[PDB]
Amino acid sequence: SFELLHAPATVCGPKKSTNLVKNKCVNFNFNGLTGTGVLTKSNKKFLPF
Amino acid sequence: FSALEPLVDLPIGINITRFQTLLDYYVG
Repeated sequence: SFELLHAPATVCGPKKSTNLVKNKCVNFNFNGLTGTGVLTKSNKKFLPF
Repeated sequence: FSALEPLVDLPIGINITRFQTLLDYYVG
């Protein structure tokens, strides 16, 4: 017996991967954010959050 | 100035319309 109340589908299920690439034009999905472009390593300092 | 970094997100669904502490206690 499933159900979809007001709040989310939490229980939900598994999302998978693929491979990085880097230095090549690649279509793009990164945990939700989609795009297209060369993805080289950076030099930024994102806060751990 | 000191900003407040996130610490959780409890994905509950209760409707809160009151509150209280359980024992200095400044509240805004």
